[PDB]
Amino acid sequence: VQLQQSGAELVKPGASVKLSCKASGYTFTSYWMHWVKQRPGRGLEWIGRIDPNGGGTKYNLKFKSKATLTVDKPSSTAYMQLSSLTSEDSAVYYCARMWYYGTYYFDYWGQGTTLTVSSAA
Amino acid sequence: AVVTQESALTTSPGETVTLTCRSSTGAVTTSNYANWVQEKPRHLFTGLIGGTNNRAPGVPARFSGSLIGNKAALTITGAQTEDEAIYFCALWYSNHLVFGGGTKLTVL
Ligand SMILES: O=c1occn1/N=C/c1ccc([N+](=O)[O-])o1
Repeated sequence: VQLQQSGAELVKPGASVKLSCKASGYTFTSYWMHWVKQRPGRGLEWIGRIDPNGGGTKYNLKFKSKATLTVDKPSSTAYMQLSSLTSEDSAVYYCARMWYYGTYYFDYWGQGTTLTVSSAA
Repeated sequence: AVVTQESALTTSPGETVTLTCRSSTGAVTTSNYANWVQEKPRHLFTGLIGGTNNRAPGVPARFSGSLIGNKAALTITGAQTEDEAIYFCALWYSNHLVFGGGTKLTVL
């Protein structure tokens, strides 16, 4: 099981950005795919989660108008578009699958994708 | 809902140590499905336990989940040198998850 996310991104404030998470080595539709925000000194912070089978979602009230979780079943990938970017959105975003039939536990995480919302000088 | 824990703990090699995960709203129940994750250096995350006490495949059996009083817990019976890492928990509110501050375990 491997969750290979996209490389480091550089994007201006106001613009949008699309991150990825190509899952492999297992049944993509069997597991969920959460998303987390790790900033320095803030620990972890929940964004949401998506069931690939049906594309149903459940967001945090803070990140309801920020993130956009979707999937592509053929490529077994999971995306997350962050819009209206600011200095607060500068964080390493991960993707962590979860078994949910009987019990809800994490297992395999991604390497992370460092996002830097930097203005053009 | 703020998720309180201990800021940091310090166990010796071989000794037992008990982390915790308080909830601000009230006592932690089985409906919260208390999760646990270990962040080793170089940004290496690995989910240990979830749904209170149900372990994931590939996770060492020394890690165990329970409801001690009004909090969830991660008892590391027989701590290793490789266990030296941060430990975030995550309680469920009925519609989303909420992570805590984290607990930096330091094994001597
Ligand atoms: O849609 C739902 O209804 C009841 C649980 N549920 N989804 C669930 C959960 C539960 C826990 C987590 N979790 O740990 O992130 O997602």
